[PDB]
Amino acid sequence: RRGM
Amino acid sequence: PFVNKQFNYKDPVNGVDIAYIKIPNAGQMQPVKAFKIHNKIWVIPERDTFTNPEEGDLNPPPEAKQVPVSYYDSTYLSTDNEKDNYLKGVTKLFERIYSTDLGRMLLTSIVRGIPFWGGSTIDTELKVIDTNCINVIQPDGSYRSEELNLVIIGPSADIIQFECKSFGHEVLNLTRNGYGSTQYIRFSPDFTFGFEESLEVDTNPLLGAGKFATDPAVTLAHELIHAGHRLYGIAINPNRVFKVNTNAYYEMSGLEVSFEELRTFGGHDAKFIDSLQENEFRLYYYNKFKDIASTLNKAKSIVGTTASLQYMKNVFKEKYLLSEDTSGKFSVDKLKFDKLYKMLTEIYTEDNFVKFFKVLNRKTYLNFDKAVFKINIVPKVNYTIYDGFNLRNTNLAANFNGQNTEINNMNFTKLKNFTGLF
Ligand SMILES: [Zn+2]
Repeated sequence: RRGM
Repeated sequence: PFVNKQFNYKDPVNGVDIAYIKIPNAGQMQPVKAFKIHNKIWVIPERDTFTNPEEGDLNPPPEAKQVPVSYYDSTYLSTDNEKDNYLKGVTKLFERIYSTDLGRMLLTSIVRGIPFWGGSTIDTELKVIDTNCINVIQPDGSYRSEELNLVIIGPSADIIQFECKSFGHEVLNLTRNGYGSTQYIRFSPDFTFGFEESLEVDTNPLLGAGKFATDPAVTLAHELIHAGHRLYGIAINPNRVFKVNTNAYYEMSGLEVSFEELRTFGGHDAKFIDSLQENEFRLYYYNKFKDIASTLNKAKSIVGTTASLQYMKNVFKEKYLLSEDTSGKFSVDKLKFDKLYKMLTEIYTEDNFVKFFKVLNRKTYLNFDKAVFKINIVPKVNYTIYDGFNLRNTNLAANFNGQNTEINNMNFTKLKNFTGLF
């Protein structure tokens, strides 16, 4: 997942 | 090449590497056309409305009900041309990754990472877990079960929410008990993200418009690293997080980031996982591998007729790099375990892939996204396996000019700005  | 066939979405199905299939989502679905690009690896050029029955709606909720970092477009990937471009884009990225020594190592590990055959209720027999398979429609119309390790599929409703998804087990935590499970990566090669060149700007939620574009090969590699952890059943429990105390903007919102993400990014981020907890995980997974070794010792028969018992035992002897003594008993060697565990968790990291691709990229996972761009990496005039956007012998070759959305503006269309929306 890429995240913020 | 990693992919020996340059598939076209419209190529006729053959029931072998181009076929209509169904996935074990514990539900019903119409067959979808899929392509097997390499041993154990398939691509489904469809939006993912299958792995999660509750995520079948692609339509965007009311504008007053959308979050921050997200992008919706229910029409994306609905036409044959888009699917053809998706297939070609994903293929090119696998080739770009495979062209590097690190990518070749990672992809080799993934292919060897066959999910463990631990579906039997009788410890004297080895049986495959059906959710680590897909049902392929053969030329005669019948279905045949095929084991696979990886599936690249289009994103669900939120187009930019890329992630690894896998089917769980009633009791076993497959991605954390050493077993492993088939990984479905929601991903798109048709969009990328913008970040900032200055660290103080990139890690600030109020600054920057996203001058540089993330190379999509890095984004896919990031997901492939997660997939590797999950295929070898060593992913860190998502409940284990780092209560970020190195960024006031994260802190003021009490934002937490899982150790699995920090590990995957690597570099200095990995250091946020203290030695004690790291040792705890290593011992935990070492034991899990021991159980796999013992389970293989108790196995006296195999279910099915596709492969022989001795073949499957050798398959997992190679996957987990187990040792075999005189009697033929399997055991886990600490040195070999540590070497494999370290390879999967420290060698295969986003930060290391950046070094191999020689691209500009976020310096840390603890930043704030700036924007999302539409791109097209299929044409060689836009992106190549060898240089990504930074095409050699052109004005885009140096200083990451190809990733500079202001210099190489013809290759990027900004769809949404995220800065200030946090
Ligand atoms: Zn991630």
